[PDB]
Amino acid sequence: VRGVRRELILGPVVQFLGVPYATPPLGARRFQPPEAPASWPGVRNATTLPPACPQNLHGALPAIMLPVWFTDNLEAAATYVQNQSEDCLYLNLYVPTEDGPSGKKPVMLFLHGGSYMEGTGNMFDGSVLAAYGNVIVATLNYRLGVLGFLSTGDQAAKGNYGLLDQIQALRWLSENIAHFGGDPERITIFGSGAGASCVNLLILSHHSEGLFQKAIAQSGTAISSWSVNYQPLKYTRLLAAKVGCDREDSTEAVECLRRKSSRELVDQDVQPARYHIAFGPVVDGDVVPDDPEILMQQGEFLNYDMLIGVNQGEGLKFVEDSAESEDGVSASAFDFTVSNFVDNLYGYPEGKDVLRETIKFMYTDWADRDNGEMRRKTLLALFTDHQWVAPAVATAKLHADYQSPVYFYTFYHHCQAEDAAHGDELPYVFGVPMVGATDLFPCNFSKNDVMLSAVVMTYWTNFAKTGDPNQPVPQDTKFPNRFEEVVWSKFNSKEKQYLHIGLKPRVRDNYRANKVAFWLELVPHLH
Amino acid sequence: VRGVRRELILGPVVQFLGVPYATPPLGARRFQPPEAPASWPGVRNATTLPPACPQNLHGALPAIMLPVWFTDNLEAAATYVQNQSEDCLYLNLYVPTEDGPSGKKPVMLFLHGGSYMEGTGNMFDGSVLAAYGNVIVATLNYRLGVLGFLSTGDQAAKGNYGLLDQIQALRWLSENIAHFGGDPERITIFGSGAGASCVNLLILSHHSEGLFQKAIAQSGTAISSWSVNYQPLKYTRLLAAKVGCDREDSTEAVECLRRKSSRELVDQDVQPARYHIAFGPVVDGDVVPDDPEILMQQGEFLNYDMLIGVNQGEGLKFVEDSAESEDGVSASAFDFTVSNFVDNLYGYPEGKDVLRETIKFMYTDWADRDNGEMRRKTLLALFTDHQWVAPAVATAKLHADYQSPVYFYTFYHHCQAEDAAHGDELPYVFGVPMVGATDLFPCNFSKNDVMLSAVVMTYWTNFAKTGDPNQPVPQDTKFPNRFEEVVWSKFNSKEKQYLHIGLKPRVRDNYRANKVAFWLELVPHLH
Amino acid sequence: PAQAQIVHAGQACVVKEDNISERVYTIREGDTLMLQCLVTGRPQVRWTKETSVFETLRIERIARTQGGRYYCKAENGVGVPAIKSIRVDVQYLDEPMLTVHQTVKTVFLRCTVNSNPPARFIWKRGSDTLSNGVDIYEPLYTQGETKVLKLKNLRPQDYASYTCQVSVRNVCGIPDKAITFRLT
Amino acid sequence: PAQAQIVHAGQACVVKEDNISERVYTIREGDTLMLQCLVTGRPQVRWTKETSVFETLRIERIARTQGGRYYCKAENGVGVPAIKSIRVDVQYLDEPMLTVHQTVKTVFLRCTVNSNPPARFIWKRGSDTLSNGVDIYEPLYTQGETKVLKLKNLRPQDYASYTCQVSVRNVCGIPDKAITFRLT
Repeated sequence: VRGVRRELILGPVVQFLGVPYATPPLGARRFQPPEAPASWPGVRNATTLPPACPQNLHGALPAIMLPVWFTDNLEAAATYVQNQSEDCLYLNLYVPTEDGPSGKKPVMLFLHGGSYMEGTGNMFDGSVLAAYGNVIVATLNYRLGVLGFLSTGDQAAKGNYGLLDQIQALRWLSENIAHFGGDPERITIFGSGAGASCVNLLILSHHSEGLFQKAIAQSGTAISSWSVNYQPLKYTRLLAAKVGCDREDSTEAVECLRRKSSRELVDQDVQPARYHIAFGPVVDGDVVPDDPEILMQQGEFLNYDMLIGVNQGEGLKFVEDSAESEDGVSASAFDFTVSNFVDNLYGYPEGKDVLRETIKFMYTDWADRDNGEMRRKTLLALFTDHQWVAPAVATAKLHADYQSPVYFYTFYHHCQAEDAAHGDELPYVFGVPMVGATDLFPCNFSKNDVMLSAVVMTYWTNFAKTGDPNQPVPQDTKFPNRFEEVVWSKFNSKEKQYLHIGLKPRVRDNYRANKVAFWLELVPHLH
Repeated sequence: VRGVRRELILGPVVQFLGVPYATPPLGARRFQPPEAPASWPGVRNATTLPPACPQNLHGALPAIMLPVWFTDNLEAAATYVQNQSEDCLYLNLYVPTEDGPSGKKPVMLFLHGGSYMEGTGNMFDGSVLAAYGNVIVATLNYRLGVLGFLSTGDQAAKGNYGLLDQIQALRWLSENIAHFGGDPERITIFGSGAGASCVNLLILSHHSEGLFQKAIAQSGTAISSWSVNYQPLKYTRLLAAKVGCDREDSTEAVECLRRKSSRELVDQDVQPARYHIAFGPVVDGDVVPDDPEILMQQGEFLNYDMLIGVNQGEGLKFVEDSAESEDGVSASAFDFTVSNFVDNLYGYPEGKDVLRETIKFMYTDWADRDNGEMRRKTLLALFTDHQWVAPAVATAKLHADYQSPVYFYTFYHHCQAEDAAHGDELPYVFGVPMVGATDLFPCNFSKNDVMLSAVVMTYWTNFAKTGDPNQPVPQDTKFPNRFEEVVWSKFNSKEKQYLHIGLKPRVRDNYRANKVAFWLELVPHLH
Repeated sequence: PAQAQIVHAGQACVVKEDNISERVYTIREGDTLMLQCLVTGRPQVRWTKETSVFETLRIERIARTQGGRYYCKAENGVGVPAIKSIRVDVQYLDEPMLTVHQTVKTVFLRCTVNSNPPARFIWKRGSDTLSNGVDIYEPLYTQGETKVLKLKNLRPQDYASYTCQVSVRNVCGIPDKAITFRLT
Repeated sequence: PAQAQIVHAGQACVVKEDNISERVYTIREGDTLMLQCLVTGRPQVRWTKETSVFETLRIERIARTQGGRYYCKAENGVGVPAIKSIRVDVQYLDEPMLTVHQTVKTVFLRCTVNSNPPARFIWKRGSDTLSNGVDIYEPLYTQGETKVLKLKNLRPQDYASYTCQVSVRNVCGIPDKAITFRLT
């Protein structure tokens, strides 16, 4: 098959928009594993954007857990997902002519979105990256929301469909990609928010055997509160209830849902618990053999070259609760929001009272007891720490305790339209400073902001090529270069050596370890 | 009366060695408040050192809580206390001819020792200070050990005798000191270790009404574990038991003890509890109206110009437990010594388990989990924090919440023979760097070490004169001057502004507040 | 000797003390105080916490800010002036105050009151409440001290009206006050 | 379809599983393992955690370090290769180890042991001990995990000899071991 060509300093690139990786889940192929692609009779029109999977933007919207650009520029994010259909199992590719400023080039597949219910790979134009990196960038669509992960916990509706869509799409590359100047033995998955979570889940599976070698979890992982749903029935019941499908039997209630139109099914509204998710991956016993954390602990996976990191103040949204106030963030509201923190997370709650006040303590800066800002600040941190930072470390810790080589980072950069927040790392990874402000990235891209985009891409790309970011292409940005005299040491369990991304780059040791430990070592051992 | 004259750079000085302030507690004046001085019939031979009060050095020795010089140079500390007698209620004075390198000069009275059971004012030759400061320095002896504070908690043996000896000695100055070129309205008590504790206890009393205005608590205070004994009977019983005096009645058992010889009584050996004391001041309901902490909270005192401070790593001794080991301080011995920390202090111990592991947590540096040194270090801190640092702050906090003006410090300097430890501030306060190494201060006194002595004395003395240390004599040491550019801001409850003593002097805010709070705010509220 | 020994007057309530004399002199806010300090010698009596030379101390309409420790320093200089001292634990219970807050469905009710002694907080809904899926607690920043009633998830019928019954255990003749708030 | 489905052999002990096939394959250290992986199609069986092309996996004298998750990837390429996978929870209980320490009068007895599953610690003195003025606990640095018996103050007759009975609840035929230490 063949498609179309584009260009902007750099070496030009070919796109492949609307290539399928499996027969679309339409009839009673819905809530069924994807079977492989229906056979292509003619030169397929691989020329324009494939439509999006079933999602609703207009209400049911996990604010806190979504990237910033998403929920700052919804009107702009809407434009991509407007052409919806159930037939959405199509990936895209971006492959270049020449090396940017035919031996088999590596493959960087993008998992995406932010919640399990929101996004498409189309939003991410991974074209610049391909050109500048000289590798094959793949952006897909997996099944979302209900269609992705509805489950009974029975043979009737096993769930984890969305992953299996990612797995198949990956299997497409493995078998095919070779015929785009691609390499089947240096395939590299990379994610953000939920994608990250997904990245980490595929790793632990068996079903991703000969499909990839390298993995990049940009801000997020599989052991967090909202990466994995450990109560599938309860929420499917509430869904089945709002469409009159909740029968006492399992198998019959599943076969009911088939017949309700896809349009009607997803845009339904079920809220989950606080800091949880209702529709998402589950411990099935096939693509997720056991509880992710337990799998990670016992070493029930194989050695994928990992690259995890995390941003300064991820869940900025968490403190968008009383952001516009600026007497600060209220004294006694601090207590409150923490009380709900402990309850919907650890709230078992026989000995909770301690847990609340002792976790309050660690984050209240006792220098200035009275300043609201230097609670707000800290509350951001609190949430940040628990819902990304710590988990991420502990995953690394395990994956390097079993000797997968693995490198760690921290990201420290906004670019202002309106604290480095969750998501803000993306445009730099996808090179969007090099093209100019797109609709969902409005920023004054500084001379510096570019340098940063180059350096991240150079690192990230190299990593796909070798499993060593700082090797292959060495650090340069003279086309000073502030990343020249710095080597990204390998992470390990002992000296938790990581790379500080930013204008001031360097290696440091034990990110935030003090707080890390509080959450990893003391707190769960209270009860 | 009249006495003797001395000189060594500086302006010469007269000493008054062996002046009594009360009739000595001998017969049934033992365990009785001091009555005033027996009337002096001739020109009293105020010429040589008055003997020491009943103490035993050779066994019963609260190591941890004593100054370093004391327990490093016992052979040298022995020499002063060898001439013992029960008749020991004699003070000394040191008054100068001329101002060192005719208005009524102020009075600095020294309380002393280290435990309630060990020391004499004789050990402290407060002669340099007097000359360089141009004020009257008084060093006394109060009743020690059993003789100082034995109690039943009855009218039979009220206790707090040692304090009443200090109170009377103070009352001597009030009435008399005027006739040495002294000033009765600028009298200034100052202490160290226990003396400190005593300083703070007199403050809270009524019996120190028109006697002094200014108070200096060098490293220690009244609310600590070992400043105040809240179980007087139990230990007096054990004493009465080892001399066959423990009768079921109170009054008869007291009148027994009278007849046993003083020599025999003190050198008896009773160990108290861990981090407690058996013989010390008690809540009588006269000179200690109520529990010191409760008194301090409710504002049941009057506004004395305070000057409290504290040294970097006070209870170094605490980690002299397995000091000579240097694989560090043992991993699991850290647990152990903490377990005994929580038990003999907070060990109530219905929900102790938490308290142990959560206080372990705050002090284990998670940067290097495995290094023994960076536990040892911390264990020193732990103990340091709890048994001086925090208490000291909270006392200040209260005394400035009720608007006594008050200034705070931290001391940061050894001078090595064999971390600034408890006591090491003294020789600098008493000017011993200016004379050269005495027997109980062996150090290579550096050019710098002198500068420091000058500056502390200049501060301390000024403070007696005004109730403002940095005012009267301004900071100079050119006979550059590193303390020139620096003003000792007043302490308050809000921005806990304090003076960092040392080679690098300055003002900082909220000493160690993070840990301060843990001990002051969270921990007692666990149970 | 030159002695002194205190006895109460004015308006005490349910008296308790120790081995020497009255440790405590409890009094209500709005009442009158009278503390008579005896002598043997004759001496000159001295109340203080500029030394008032009244034998008997007296304050009309005693306020919270007048409470504290006062001593009696009677003296003719026959030995040491005797000094007996006493606690003035002024007592009260204000109008208690009640704020709130809301989200998915959790509702908090914060209840402060300034009191002396420290008040005891009781929560109602027709009859009094304590632990099913419903929590009460004290915090660290006890500006009252305060008490908080949290409703975890609004179940159909915990939508009724609540009361924050504060009490000082009726001590020194002081009534229990309370406060109500409704819910929808 | 090209299928697979695992059944145990070798030396299992007290069997339990879930909706798909055997979740757990418990085995003792020193025994022999045998896991037979069935087929429908024929396909070619594949054990892995170099891909071993044995139908039946087998390990003589199984060690602690050989435990983990193994899968069976049987395939003739008739649709997706079926992949059924299984837990190898190797079990043991070592010789337990016992140190001590002393001061005024507190005595600690520290008791470690490496086990799988996590062992249960019991403390004796002729008959078994649990909370008067005597404490037991687990710590943070659980390198075993470990258990500690603290004697608060040596009273005349808690000077006898103690035992640290460790147990794995007798699971998979594994005896309880223990350890003794004396006192004077």
